[PDB]
Amino acid sequence: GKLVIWINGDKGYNGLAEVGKKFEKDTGIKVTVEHPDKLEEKFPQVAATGDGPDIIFWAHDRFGGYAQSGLLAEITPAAAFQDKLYPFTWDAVRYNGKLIAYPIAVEALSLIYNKDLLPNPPKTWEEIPALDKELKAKGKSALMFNLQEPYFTWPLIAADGGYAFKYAAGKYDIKDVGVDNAGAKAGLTFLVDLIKNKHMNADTDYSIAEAAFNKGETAMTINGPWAWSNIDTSAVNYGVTVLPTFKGQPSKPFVGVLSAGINAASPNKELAKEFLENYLLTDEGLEAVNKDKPLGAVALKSYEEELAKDPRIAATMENAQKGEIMPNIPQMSAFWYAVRTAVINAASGRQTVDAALAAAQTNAAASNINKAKVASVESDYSSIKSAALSYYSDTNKIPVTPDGQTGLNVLETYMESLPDKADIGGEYKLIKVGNKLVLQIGKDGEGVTLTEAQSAKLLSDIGKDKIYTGVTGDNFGEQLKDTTKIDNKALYIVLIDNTV
Ligand SMILES: OC[C@H]1O[C@H](O[C@H]2[C@H](O)[C@@H](O)[C@@H](O)O[C@@H]2CO)[C@H](O)[C@@H](O)[C@@H]1O
Repeated sequence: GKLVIWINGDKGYNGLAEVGKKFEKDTGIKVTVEHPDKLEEKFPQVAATGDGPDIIFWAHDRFGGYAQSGLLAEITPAAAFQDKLYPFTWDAVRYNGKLIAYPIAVEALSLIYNKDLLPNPPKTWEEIPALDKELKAKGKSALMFNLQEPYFTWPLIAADGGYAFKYAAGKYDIKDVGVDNAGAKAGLTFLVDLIKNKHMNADTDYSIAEAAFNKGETAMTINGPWAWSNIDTSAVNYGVTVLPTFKGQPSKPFVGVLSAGINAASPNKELAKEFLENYLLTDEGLEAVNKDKPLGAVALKSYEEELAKDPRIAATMENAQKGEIMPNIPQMSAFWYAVRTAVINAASGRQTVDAALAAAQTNAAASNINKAKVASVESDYSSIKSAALSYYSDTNKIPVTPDGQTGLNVLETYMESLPDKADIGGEYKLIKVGNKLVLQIGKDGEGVTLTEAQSAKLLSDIGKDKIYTGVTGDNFGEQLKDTTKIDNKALYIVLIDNTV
């Protein structure tokens, strides 16, 4: 018997491992705590039937996907243990009538601010620019937070009626997506403008935002309870308060319930159930984790009764109140992928706010991310093909990317938006292969990635004798099949069969 545990790297994995040590001491079973980057993505991908944990910790939104893919063991705690946790926390880990994980703690973002630099934190996003201009004169800045992750930007962007999927009594409608709207356009636009007006950098991420606030260089940050530990160790006298409003609308953070599920592939399901019920989810167990990095509002009633007295904890639940506990359906991964792409695309200037959000609304509504990427590539393909034929028609010349270069700058004056790279991976390029104009996607080592399912859909939607997986001079290699998978390789789609 053994237990490998996964938890994210911003959580108290050191404390959790202490708890691990106790369980080992009493049972002789080794507990290993790991914190691999992007664990919530690696888990269905390892899967987790290989180099995967017996127990996985994440916010509950990821778990419906897991359950649906059959990766999770059904948990069956007795009524007496269920009694120990707040009813609403079990609802976060209910999926299709079954319990599929143990709830641990309630996570909501708050505004964290420096009382010395900013004794009165702004109520509204709208005052951040002026606040920044003034702090800049002091060698400081107003706000830094992790821009790269939509978790952090969603509260602003969804403030005015935003949502992932509609909960019509009594179910989520997976084609009814609430990313795009007037509040989101205005919200996302505000972040882009902060960037353009040098009140924020497009590249600011978790580590950068955190180091800057804890070193007293930025007056405000946006984070969860797990971040308080490191600020305690710093010289900063910080307050934790309500997220700013925007256009009168309160921020609507998506609220996470940190949860521990059990790997369906684990031979150690029962030791895992013992570890979680009788070591972690006790006053001692959660205390050891919380001591390391604060959990937020824990699901355990007895310990939460004490934590609820913390004003930082009250601020958290105030933010959680104004927001919404995430859905846990499989389609959330597509939702987050959608918003992630949209914000980064907008913040860097790769799309307009409107185009970025129109795309997210589309991406979000797709079955899965892989399907979404293929649909996207079809759209690029369709636009480039049209443009290449329009070009060929107006100039009497076959459009081709210049030797030793990439990009479709050629049809630059023939398209609305110029596609740069495929969402399946790989920079776009126009080449000839004999008497054919061909769209090449990527290079060997910097190309596309495809599952069989993606391949099948592409072949069906684009047609036969179009898609090839290699080229030798002026002839084609193997054509794509519905069974082929591709790992980081170039791809080729004919645009014109006949350039006679
Ligand atoms: O940004 C998308 C991301 O949001 C949430 O992830 C949170 C997590 O819940 C927090 O505990 C903390 O680790 O920050 C993460 C954001 O970096 C969702 O749970 C996750 O599924 C989603 O991809």
